[PDB]
Amino acid sequence: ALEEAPWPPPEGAFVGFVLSRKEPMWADLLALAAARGGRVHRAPEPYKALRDLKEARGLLAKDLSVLALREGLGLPPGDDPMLLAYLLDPSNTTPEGVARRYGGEWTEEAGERAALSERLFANLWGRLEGEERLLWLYREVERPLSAVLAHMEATGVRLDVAYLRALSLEVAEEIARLEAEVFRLAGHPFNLNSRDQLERVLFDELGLPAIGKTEKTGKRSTSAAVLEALREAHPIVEKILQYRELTKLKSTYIDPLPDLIHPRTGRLHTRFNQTATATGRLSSSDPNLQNIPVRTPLGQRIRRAFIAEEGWLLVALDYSQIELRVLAHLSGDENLIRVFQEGRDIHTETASWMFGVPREAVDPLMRRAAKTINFGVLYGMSAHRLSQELAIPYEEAQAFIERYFQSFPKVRAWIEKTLEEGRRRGYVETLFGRRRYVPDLEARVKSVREAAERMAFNMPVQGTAADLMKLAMVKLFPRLEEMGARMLLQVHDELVLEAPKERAEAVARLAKEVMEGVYPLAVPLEVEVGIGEDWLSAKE
DNA sequence: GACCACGGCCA
DNA sequence: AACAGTGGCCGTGGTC
Ligand SMILES: O=c1[nH]c(=O)n([C@H]2C[C@H](O)[C@@H](COP(=O)(O)OP(=O)(O)OP(=O)(O)O)O2)cc1-c1ccc[se]1
Ligand SMILES: *P(=O)(O)OC[C@@H]1CC[C@H](n2ccc(N)nc2=O)O1
Repeated sequence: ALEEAPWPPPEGAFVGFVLSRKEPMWADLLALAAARGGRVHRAPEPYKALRDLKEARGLLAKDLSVLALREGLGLPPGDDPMLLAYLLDPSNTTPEGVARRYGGEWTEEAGERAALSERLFANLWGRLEGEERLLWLYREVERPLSAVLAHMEATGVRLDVAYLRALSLEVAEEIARLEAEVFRLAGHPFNLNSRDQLERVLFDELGLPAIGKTEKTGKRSTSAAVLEALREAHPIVEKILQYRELTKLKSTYIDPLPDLIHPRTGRLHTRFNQTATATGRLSSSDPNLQNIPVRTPLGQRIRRAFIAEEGWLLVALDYSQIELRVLAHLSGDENLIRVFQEGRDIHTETASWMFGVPREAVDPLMRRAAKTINFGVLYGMSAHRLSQELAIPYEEAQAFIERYFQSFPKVRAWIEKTLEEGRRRGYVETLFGRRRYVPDLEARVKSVREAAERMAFNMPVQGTAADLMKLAMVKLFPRLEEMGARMLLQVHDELVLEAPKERAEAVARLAKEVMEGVYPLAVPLEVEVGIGEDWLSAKE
C-alpha cells in the first residue's frame, strides 16, 4: 500500500525503529525505517543507516536519539506525535494507546512504525491547530525538552560501586540480627517478606488488634501505618518496623543499582519518560532515580554513592517551597504572596509548631516531616487522619486545618473557582495551558466525586511547578554546553548538574539565576544551591 | 523463564 | 486504615 523506495530516505522524514528492549541505553537496534509521502524506506543495516539520518522525527524520537548518542552520533530528537497527544490529553501515555484512540495500529515492524508516525503527526497536529496555548508548550517546552532529556539519559551518572558493595554487607548483618530477634518474639521462624505470613503471626497467634483492611482483598493490613499504632502493644512491632526499612533500601537501592552500571560508559543510565504523568511531571525508570532515599540516616548514605567524575563536582539546585509559591501566584492570596515577599518559610514554621521550638531551633528532619503534613493538609487530608499522624486530638486537627486555610483565605476561594470551572469545562489547566481531563467532578457517588475533586485542584499547582522546571531545563541546557557542564538528573523541582571543579561555582551561580528568573511570578522563586563531590554533600 | 496482581514503600 | 496529590520498584503468590 506504500511505496518502498530504497535508503537513503528524503529529508524531514518520519523514523521508525525497533529495539531489542525498552531501555535505549541497553537496546540493540534491530530495524530502522523512514517514511514521507507514503513512501517507506527500510534500512539494510540499522547501525550503518543510522548515520544517514540528520534528525530523529517520529514516535519516541527521544529514545532513538539516546541510542544514537550511545554510538557517539549527534541525532537530535525532533517532532514527536506522542508529545502532541500528551498535551492534548495526559491520558495519552503510550504509542499503543494513542494508536487505538486517534487511528492506526502500533505494530512491531520498523516500516509500519515509520508510516504510523507520519500519519499520527498530521492528525494530532491538525487537532492541535487553534490550541495555541498548547502549541506554545509544544514548540517552546516539550519538543526542545526531549533533546535535553536525550543528553541526560545518554550521559548518565557515576555511582560509587565499591561503597555500595560495602554498604550491602554492613546492612546484611544488621538485617540478620533483627530477623533472628523477630523469630525469638514470634516463637518460630517465618518469612518476614511475606505480608500474608506476618498477618497470621501478628493477628492470630499474637493478640494484637487489626486496625485496617487492604483494598482489593480485604486482608488485615500489616502496613507501616497499622504497625506504627502498635508500637506500644507489642515489642515485635518495633523490630518489624526496623526490618522493613532495611530490606526496602537493600532490595531496591543498595543491591540492584551497582549491577546496572553500563559497560561502555561506566555510568548509571535512567530513562526520563516525558509522557507518563497526568499533571505534566516527568517520571524516571529503569532504574527510577527520582526516589533515591534521603530521609532516614541509612537512606542518606545511599545518596553518598552518587558521585561526580574525577575532577568534577555535582551542582544541585532545589526550588524552595515551590508549589506553595505557585499557589500564591494562582490564588492571588495577599497574605500568602506577602509570606514569600518577606522571605518566610512555611515548612520551617509548621515544624516549629509541631515540636514547640522556635524557627531557629528547627532541624532538617523536623522540616521534612512538616512538608509531608503541609502538602497533605493542602491537598485535602482529613482531620481524622491528621490527628492520628500528629498524635493530637481530633479537635486540634480541625483547628490546625482551619487556621491553615484562614491564614490564606483566598486559597479556598481559588479551589472552588478551579472546581467550578472543572465541572463546567470538563478539564482543569495549568498556568501555561496544559490540561488534565477530570470527568468525575459531577459523579453522584460522594466518594468518587470527592476523589476527582482532590485530583482536580492539585493538577494546576503541581503541573505549573512541573512547567516552570521544564522551561528552566530548556533554557539552562545550552548555557551549560558553553561552560563544559552536563545536565544529569531532574527530581521534579531539583536539578543535579555536573561541572569541572574550577567552573563549578560559576555553573552554580548561573543555573541559580536561570531557574530563579525562568518566569517571574507574583512571588519570587528562590532556589537553594549547593556544591559537593556527591549528591548528599551538594543538597546540604 | 515470562508475566501479572496485590500489598507495601521509596521520593 | 483514613478526604492529600504525582509517580515506580520491590517480594510474594500464583499461572502458563
Ligand atoms: O509529600 C509531598 N507532597 C507533594 O505534593 N510534594 C510536592 C510539592 C512540593 O512543592 C514539591 C517539591 O517538594 P520538595 O522540593 O521536597 O519541597 P518544597 O515544597 O520545594 O520545599 P523545599 O524543601 O524544596 O524548600 O513536591 C512534595 C512532598 C514531599 C517532598 C519531600 C518530603 Se514530602
Ligand atoms: P525527596 O528528595 O525528599 O523529594 C524529591 C522530589 C520532590 C517532590 C517528590 N515527592 C517526594 C515525596 C512525596 N511524598 N511526594 C513527592 O511528590 O520528590
